[PDB]
Amino acid sequence: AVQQNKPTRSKRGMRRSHDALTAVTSLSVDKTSGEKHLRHHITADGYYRGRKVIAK
Amino acid sequence: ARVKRGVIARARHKKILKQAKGYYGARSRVYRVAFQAVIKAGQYAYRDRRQRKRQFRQLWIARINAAARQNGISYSKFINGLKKASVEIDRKILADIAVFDKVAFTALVEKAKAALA
Amino acid sequence: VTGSGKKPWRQKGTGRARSGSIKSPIWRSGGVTFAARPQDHSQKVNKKMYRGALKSILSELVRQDRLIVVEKFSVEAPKTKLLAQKLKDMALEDVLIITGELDENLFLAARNLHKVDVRDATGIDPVSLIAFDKVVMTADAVKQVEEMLA
Amino acid sequence: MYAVFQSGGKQHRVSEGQTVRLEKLDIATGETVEFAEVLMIANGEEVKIGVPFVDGGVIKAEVVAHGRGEKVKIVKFRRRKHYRKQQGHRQWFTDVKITGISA
Amino acid sequence: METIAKHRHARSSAQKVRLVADLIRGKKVSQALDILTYTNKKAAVLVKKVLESAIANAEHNDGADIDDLKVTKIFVDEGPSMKRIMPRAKGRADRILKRTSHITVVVSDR
Amino acid sequence: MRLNTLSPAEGSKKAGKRLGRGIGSGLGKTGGRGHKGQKSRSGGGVRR
Amino acid sequence: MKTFTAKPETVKRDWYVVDATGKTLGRLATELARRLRGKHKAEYTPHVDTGDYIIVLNADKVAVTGNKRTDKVYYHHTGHIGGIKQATFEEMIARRPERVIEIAVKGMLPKGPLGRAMFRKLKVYAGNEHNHAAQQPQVLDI
Amino acid sequence: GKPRPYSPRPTSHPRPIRV
RNA sequence: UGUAACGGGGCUAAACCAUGCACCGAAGCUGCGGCAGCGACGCGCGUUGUUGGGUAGGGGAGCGUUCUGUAAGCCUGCGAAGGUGUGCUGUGAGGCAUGCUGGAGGUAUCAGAAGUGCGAAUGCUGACAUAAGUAACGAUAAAGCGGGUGAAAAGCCC
RNA sequence: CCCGGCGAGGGGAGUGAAAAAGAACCUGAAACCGUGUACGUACAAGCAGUGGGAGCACGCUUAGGCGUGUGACUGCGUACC
Ligand SMILES: *[C@H]1O[C@H](CO)[C@H](O)[C@H](O)[C@H]1NC(C)=O
Ligand SMILES: [Mg+2]
Ligand SMILES: [Mg+2]
Ligand SMILES: [Mg+2]
Ligand SMILES: [Mg+2]
Ligand SMILES: [Mg+2]
Ligand SMILES: [Mg+2]
Ligand SMILES: [Mg+2]
Ligand SMILES: [Mg+2]
Ligand SMILES: [Mg+2]
Ligand SMILES: [Mg+2]
Ligand SMILES: [Mg+2]
Ligand SMILES: [Mg+2]
Ligand SMILES: [Mg+2]
Ligand SMILES: [Mg+2]
Ligand SMILES: [Mg+2]
Ligand SMILES: [Mg+2]
Ligand SMILES: [Mg+2]
Ligand SMILES: [Mg+2]
Ligand SMILES: [Mg+2]
Ligand SMILES: [Mg+2]
Ligand SMILES: [Mg+2]
Ligand SMILES: [Mg+2]
Ligand SMILES: [Mg+2]
Ligand SMILES: [Mg+2]
Ligand SMILES: [Mg+2]
Ligand SMILES: [Mg+2]
Ligand SMILES: [Mg+2]
Ligand SMILES: [Mg+2]
Ligand SMILES: [Mg+2]
Ligand SMILES: [Mg+2]
Ligand SMILES: [Mg+2]
Ligand SMILES: [Mg+2]
Ligand SMILES: [Mg+2]
Ligand SMILES: [Mg+2]
Ligand SMILES: [Mg+2]
Ligand SMILES: [Mg+2]
Repeated sequence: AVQQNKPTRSKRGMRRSHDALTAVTSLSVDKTSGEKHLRHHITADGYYRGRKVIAK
Repeated sequence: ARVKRGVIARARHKKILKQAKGYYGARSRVYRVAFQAVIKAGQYAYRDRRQRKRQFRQLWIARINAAARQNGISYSKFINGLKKASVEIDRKILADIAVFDKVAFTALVEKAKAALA
Repeated sequence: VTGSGKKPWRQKGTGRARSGSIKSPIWRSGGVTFAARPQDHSQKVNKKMYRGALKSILSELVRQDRLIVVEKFSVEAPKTKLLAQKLKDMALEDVLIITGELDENLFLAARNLHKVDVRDATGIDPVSLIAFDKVVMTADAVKQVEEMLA
Repeated sequence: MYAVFQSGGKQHRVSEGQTVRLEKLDIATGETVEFAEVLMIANGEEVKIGVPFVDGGVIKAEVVAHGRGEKVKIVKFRRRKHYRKQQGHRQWFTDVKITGISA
Repeated sequence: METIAKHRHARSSAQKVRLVADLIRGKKVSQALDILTYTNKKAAVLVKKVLESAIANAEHNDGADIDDLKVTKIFVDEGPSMKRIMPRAKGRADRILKRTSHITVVVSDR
Repeated sequence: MRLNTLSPAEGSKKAGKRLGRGIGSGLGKTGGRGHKGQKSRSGGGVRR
Repeated sequence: MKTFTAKPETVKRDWYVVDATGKTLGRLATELARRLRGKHKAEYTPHVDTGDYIIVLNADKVAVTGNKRTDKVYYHHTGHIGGIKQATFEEMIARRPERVIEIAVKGMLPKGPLGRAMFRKLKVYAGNEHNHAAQQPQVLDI
Repeated sequence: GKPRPYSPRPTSHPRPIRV
């Protein structure tokens, strides 16, 4: 089964109306280190909710 | 004696494409489609020059019929009465008066009514 | 066109337009449909028609003051400066000088000059008569031309 | 006050000062034309319904310009019949400014 | 002061990169960098370098305070595609397009 | 009488028929050959 | 000049109230359609709604001639196979009296966006009471 | 431009014979 | 398949028969402007009549393109060709001017000669679309973790 | 010199008449794909035009109509070979 007519750029873009990516609503700030991180994730420097969970 | 067609061919296609501005999709971008559309636009324009004359008269007659009826006479009887009185204003002008000068239009109606009487 | 007579692909089944030669003119690198051959563009001009045309041209030249009939036209040495001086003195820049005895010195002196051509009375051609602005003719040449054309 | 006069096969409801475009007239630019057959004149309650022309009604106008109208393209095309014809057209016109209208 | 950085011939189809680009369009450079940081896309990596390069250019060449910079214009143009051959069943070949992209990020105070 | 003033007598030079060059020409498409048949074929035609 | 065309931003529509009691269905619907479309106004433009707001009262008492009260059938399909549904005039009046008038007028209005807009100006009430007194409808004999 | 076509390859289904 | 044997709404006339008088209604006819073909008539034009839907096809008259002479002329770094806008202009194929781009060619006129006009040929070559960010990523023998290196490690090293 | 992986790519600087002549280099069309701006578009049925036509934006030499762009609504209209 294939198209009988080429779809238009309009239809192509209409289908892609739902393809838009969404960015994180907001980044959380560590109380101790002050770094930003995804909520519920350790900071890049290994701090979670004010505690150095992993070293270096 | 070899002739290259690029420069001339380009101009012809540009001409048709320029006449196809505003057209949807391929109709305004692709020559094969733009060409067909430009031709059909011309066929429609030719046919519609005559239709413009038909539609406006239709509009004029309806406006006259509305205005006349408000004055207590139908369109068929008003035109008949106008001819008996020998008035020769065209339907275009009658319609214009019917919208802009109702006092004058009422005068034409009374004259038409007297001619019938 | 260089290539083989092999059919590029089978006649049926491929889904492509039928082909028979890679040298087809509908194909890039294919042969020219009506390729040119060496041609001879010479036309036949009836002797009378040719001579008649010459007489018409000569007549216009006279009517238009484009024929300077002089008895003698010559230069001392085959030097361009000499003929250039003579032509400015005569007040002619573009001229076709016809002489009865094409002078060798005159042939050499006018060779470099491009608006000046020196020909004998037997070398006149129709286009040269019409092309050059003036047609200086020596007394000898005029008689020769009249006698030749008769 | 306005007036209706038939010019160039068509009628026109005009008021003094209104420039009108009529079918081409053989009248020089500076010249002035008079349309005698005034179909109707109206001054409020005053309404002169010419039957067919308002007696003594005359519209005085000065020619203001003679020119060709917008180019119209006439395209004729018979489909599948190897027939297609093209033609242009620029209708000639005459603009007239109403100098005056006389009851 | 519109400083511009461009990653030309960036391996990645424009369609994919355009997804990420739409996110940071009109966003302060700082907010943009964060959004790029936590976007799980290869294009996010590509865009971030161009965005960072643009910020660096504004400061080094145009002495623009980074705090004021914002992503004024960001757009992805299709680049030259690399033509490849992918074998298929029954001896049939299917050309493959390796689509590149040109990423242009523009930063300015206004 | 100059090389850019000589002209042919009226009627001496008639332009040839160029076939297959559009509807306007009048010899476009079929080029006067009509529709199908042996005569319309290239190299077609019965012997004398 | 160019023929005047009614302008929707300036058109002045008026409110009327009609009583359907005794009025023959079709003959009444035609007048509504004309007035809804603006065909009674010299400013009528076929592409602008110049009509007027018309309120109909006592839609349940509209009259019909012959044996239409029982024989006239209003058919509709629901878009489901075997979905043809038929309601007679008497049935329609009892169940949905206003629909009897609305269908007639809607069938007599232009078909398309503007026709739908013209239909929105018809307020059909099955009884002798309406709630548009603020609009002050002017009694209109039909 | 289009590439040179392939020679007959194995076919998935028999052509229907209409007769 | 759905009313589905007035196009519909609706109609007791908004049906039908008769009589009559209005009106609507076409690219028909007339009015107004313009163009062309043909025939008369006068003096080259004017005046008058009339004609102008077209396939195959016949007849006539043109536009434009490259090339030769005219042209060791003319135009052109004070911006050629080409590109791309804009305005004007002819009944058409067109033409002319001009902004920008371009960076060195172009070419009046009247003649001459053609590889002289493309949308189709399942045409040929190249480029780019569509399906679509879809199917799939090639044996279902299988991976997990620590450390290392690194800009980055599920895949590399240990 | 700066960002970048002692990357790719780029921003400066400099050369040049010119760097949108930077080597993927003369000119740089079209298909095709984007960013920005103006107008329209989420009660609306079909060759997507044409004939009418409101509103809105813009630039104009009365404060004026005009020009340009868009085109709600509406008549007619089933591509080409
Ligand atoms: C493939 O097609 C051929 C004809 O081209 C035969 O019909 C053959 O039987 C087909 N293959 C199969 C598996 O039936
Ligand atoms: Mg099909
Ligand atoms: Mg998706
Ligand atoms: Mg050449
Ligand atoms: Mg365009
Ligand atoms: Mg060759
Ligand atoms: Mg001989
Ligand atoms: Mg194999
Ligand atoms: Mg023919
Ligand atoms: Mg054929
Ligand atoms: Mg046959
Ligand atoms: Mg035959
Ligand atoms: Mg043969
Ligand atoms: Mg309709
Ligand atoms: Mg192809
Ligand atoms: Mg049934
Ligand atoms: Mg008519
Ligand atoms: Mg006629
Ligand atoms: Mg004819
Ligand atoms: Mg150079
Ligand atoms: Mg020449
Ligand atoms: Mg050819
Ligand atoms: Mg064709
Ligand atoms: Mg493809
Ligand atoms: Mg799918
Ligand atoms: Mg799926
Ligand atoms: Mg999958
Ligand atoms: Mg590991
Ligand atoms: Mg593995
Ligand atoms: Mg291991
Ligand atoms: Mg570099
Ligand atoms: Mg280049
Ligand atoms: Mg382009
Ligand atoms: Mg609804
Ligand atoms: Mg809406
Ligand atoms: Mg639809
Ligand atoms: Mg329709």
